[PDB]
Amino acid sequence: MKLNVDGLLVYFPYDYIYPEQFSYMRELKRTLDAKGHGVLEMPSGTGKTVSLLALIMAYQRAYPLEVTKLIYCSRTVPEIEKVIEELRKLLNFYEKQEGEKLPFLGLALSSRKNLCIHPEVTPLRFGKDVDGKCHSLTASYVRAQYQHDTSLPHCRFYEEFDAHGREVPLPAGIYNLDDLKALGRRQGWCPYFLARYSILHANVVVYSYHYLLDPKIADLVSKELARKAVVVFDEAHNIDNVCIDSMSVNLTRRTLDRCQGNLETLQKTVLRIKETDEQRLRDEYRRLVEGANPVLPDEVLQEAVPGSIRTAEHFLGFLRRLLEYVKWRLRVQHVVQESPPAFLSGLAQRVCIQRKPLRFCAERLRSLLHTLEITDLADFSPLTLLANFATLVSTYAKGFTIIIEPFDDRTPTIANPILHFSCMDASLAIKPVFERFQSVIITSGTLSPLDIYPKILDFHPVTMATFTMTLARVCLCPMIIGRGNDQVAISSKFETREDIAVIRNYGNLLLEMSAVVPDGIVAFFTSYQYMESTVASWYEQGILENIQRNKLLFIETQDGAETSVALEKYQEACENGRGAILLSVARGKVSEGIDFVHHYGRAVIMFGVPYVYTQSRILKARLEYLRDQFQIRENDFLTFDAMRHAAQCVGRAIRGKTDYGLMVFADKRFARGDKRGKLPRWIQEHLTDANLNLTVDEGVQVAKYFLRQMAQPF
Amino acid sequence: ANKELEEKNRMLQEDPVLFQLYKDLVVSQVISAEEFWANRSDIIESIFRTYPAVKMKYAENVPHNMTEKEFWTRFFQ
Amino acid sequence: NAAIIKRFNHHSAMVLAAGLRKIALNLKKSDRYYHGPTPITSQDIINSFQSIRQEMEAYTPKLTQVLSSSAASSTITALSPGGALMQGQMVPNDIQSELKHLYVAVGELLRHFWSCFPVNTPFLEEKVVKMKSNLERFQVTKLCPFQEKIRRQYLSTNLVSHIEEMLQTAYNKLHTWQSRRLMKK
Amino acid sequence: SLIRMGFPQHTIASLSDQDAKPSFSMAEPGLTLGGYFCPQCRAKYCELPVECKICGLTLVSAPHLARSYHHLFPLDAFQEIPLEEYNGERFCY
Ligand code: SF4
Ligand SMILES: [Zn+2]
Repeated sequence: MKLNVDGLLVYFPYDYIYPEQFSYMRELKRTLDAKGHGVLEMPSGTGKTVSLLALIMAYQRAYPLEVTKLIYCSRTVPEIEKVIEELRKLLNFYEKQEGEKLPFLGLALSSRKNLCIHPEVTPLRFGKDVDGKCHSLTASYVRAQYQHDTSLPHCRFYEEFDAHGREVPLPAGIYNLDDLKALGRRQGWCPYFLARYSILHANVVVYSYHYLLDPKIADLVSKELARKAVVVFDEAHNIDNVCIDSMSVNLTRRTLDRCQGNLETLQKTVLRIKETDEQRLRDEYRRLVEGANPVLPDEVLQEAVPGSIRTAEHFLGFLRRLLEYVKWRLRVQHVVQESPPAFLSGLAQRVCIQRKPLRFCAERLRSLLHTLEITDLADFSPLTLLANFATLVSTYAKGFTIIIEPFDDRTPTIANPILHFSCMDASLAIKPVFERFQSVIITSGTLSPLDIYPKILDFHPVTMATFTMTLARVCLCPMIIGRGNDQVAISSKFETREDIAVIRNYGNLLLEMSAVVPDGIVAFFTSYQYMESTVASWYEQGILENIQRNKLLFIETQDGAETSVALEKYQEACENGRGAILLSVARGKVSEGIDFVHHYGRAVIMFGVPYVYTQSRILKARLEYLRDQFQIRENDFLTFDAMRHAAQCVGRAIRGKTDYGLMVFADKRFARGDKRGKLPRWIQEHLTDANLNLTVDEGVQVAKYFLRQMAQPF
Repeated sequence: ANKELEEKNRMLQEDPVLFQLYKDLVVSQVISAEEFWANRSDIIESIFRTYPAVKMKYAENVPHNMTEKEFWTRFFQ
Repeated sequence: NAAIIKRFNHHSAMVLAAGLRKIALNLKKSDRYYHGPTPITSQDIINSFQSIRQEMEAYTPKLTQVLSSSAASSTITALSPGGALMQGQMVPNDIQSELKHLYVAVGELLRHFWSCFPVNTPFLEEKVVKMKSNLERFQVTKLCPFQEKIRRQYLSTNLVSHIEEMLQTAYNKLHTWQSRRLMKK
Repeated sequence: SLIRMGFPQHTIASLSDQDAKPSFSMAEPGLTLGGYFCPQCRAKYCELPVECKICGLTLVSAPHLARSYHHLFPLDAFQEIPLEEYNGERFCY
């Protein structure tokens, strides 16, 4: 299927594709043509993916001198695994269309937790454990011990890869993580290191956003060689929050206690070294005096001489001084305060620790830790985090704040004080991506208005287009319920949120909807407290019994294992005749991780506008900074994030394969003129006055009709 | 249970001519008849059948000198 | 409070765990379908065609020349109950219940006797049910004439031999099958 | 697969309860003046087609089979001519 795209005729595998795909491709092409970044939105995942790959591949085949490589990033590995299979399918078509093989290579990267084959780490399942052992297995001392040929458990796959795998680069093809592991097993080469090396001889690379946002991993993959390469985000609607979160760090009482235990372990190691030999380790002292990896970005990090910290004793003393000050500053009993400059100024005043040596805390730590021949970093991790935090806060804080909380999060009060170095802007943190790469494309679904993004992120969008699904039938049906059958407003106002009538209206609505919606249905709540309160209220009433009697019900919690089992049971219940109902919190990890498909979340219910507790210090610092620095109003951004998060959790009902789904919003707020404008265009245009202010009964009636209309073939 | 025997009582009231022949075939000895057979509350019970704890608890703590509604109360209280 | 959610989800989990136990149309000779069971001078056609054309010279004749009371009465009398064209009992009552008793008995007995009678089945257990069925046929043949004698002596009129014919025919099938089996053996 | 099938003939009393054969129907069964039989069951039946209550063989009349032959002789669709197409036959045939 040759597509008459604006720039060139593009070969495509499927004989038929929808009109919006042509627009999306020819629109995205503008970013290539204009040699600049842009933003756009498209509901379908697979369609926009395959069309993106086709467009960029054809463009790359047409202009290989202009674009050397394509960098694609997506939400998670399970999605990446499907995308890379779609690329293979596209390449298989292209090879069949061309009739011959071409020098093209594409691969997906992943952490050593998944992308590993060594027998000793294979029984390990925690990422830090696998990484710590892998690092130890690949460590220079283990390599040296291996070169000594003494009895040693070593990574034969690494030695054979360094010897042979490095000597011969893989010629061409597409290698999925499972296929890359099998390849590594067959070749006897480390899949992770082989993939990392293959980046040097590959045209397409796939990894998640944190492989691009965290500078340690991102720098190794975003080298200057990619000075004229294109990077594309496919579902980074929360790129700001992920970026800020990747920059933010949390310190706690137990963290400091672990750091102290680690510090005592370092001291014991220094003693063991001093009693054995320190002169050999002083070989590092020369390069240090001459002048895991730090999270500091390319332009922020420098190989400057570490300063007064010139010995292990100095570093350990300097670390002791800081740890004591941090513990002291953390254990202080007072209201939550923000000291962005004052913490550093306080550190200089209270313990006379200057930012200059402190800037090299992580640099010296890794150097010292390496020379110390430590077993593994897994246990030292809290101390490394403290050292990373220390260098980070001492280097720059323009886009950060220090928050001190007498108690742990998620709890009203606990005798475990915590400190946060909360980040507040994505622009400066993501700046290297836009500065180095020639084009950046922000693609996503459930994407709230685009013009807010150029404010939160520093970019000059070449494209500003919002696409809507084009089909012979309205496969998606958004609807907003604003009134309960009890002739009462169903709005989730903060004071009205706890109203028994609204709670009852949601229960009656869910009872009826769960009875009429086939297979799997899902409902999102604002928070566990309201959810439990709501469930408890429904349990005191007959509502919860009638619901469970009509269909099985499952509820999500903070526990990943319990929610995973419950979700698997929910899905298995949907496979069988029993069917199931899934209740979850919109902000819950399950909502950002789960993908909804036909009969698996066929209908998604949103109870109220998802507004986070506005008294939370994190929100306060973030929101005031956006107003002070980026000039965005408090209610503007707070509503934008609520609209975005609602659409994100609710819009996931449509993912691909042209399967129908229902999206009901139980709040008249969504029907307001501003909220409607903040709603994504595809939802906004399918939404209409007939379904904009439906009564609970009207919602059930329109849903039942829509289900009847969707059951027949196209 | 003596279902083999009970089936006679079950069919004694379900169909009289069927049972009358079953008897006359033996009373008048028309054929060897033993060959015949070779050819031819919900609250507690639903909970007991559904939950392992009640399943085991009811087996050991089966109602004796008490009212079943008391056992129901002991569960939901 | 969380126990309610935990219990409700345990319940749904236990309910689920309890619900998990450990060719185009083808033809070669279609004309034969047109007939079904239906089974199977040239000048006379021309003569009949010409003669009928001259017979069609007279039309719309007089009803009183077309028909007559003699012809009409002959038809009505023929259609009368005593005529050539007009073609035109629960006397015993206690026998009614006896017949039902016998019909139910014979019906029950014959289902078993025929259960494996028409199939050849040259196997030990399948052949033994044949023999066991025949022995049972020899057993019913003892008691059935005794009931017949009662009917015959009590009625001595309006005999009911139909019931007996099912038995006699089963014996004809018995002797034919037995002789055929011995012949095939 | 092929199937063994029985094609009995309905039989009646000769004339107004004369040379009759008193019997009840196999389907409180009433007396049968006339009815079908089975070569093996020799039991009289009032309604056909039916499976043998004894032999387990289907008894049926020949027209019942022909009632299905339209499935074997699917009718060819007639070509549409919605316009008059100068067809001189004003009357539908
Ligand atoms: S060197 Fe390769 S095989 Fe060995 S632990 Fe690391 S990733 Fe796994
Ligand atoms: Zn028969």
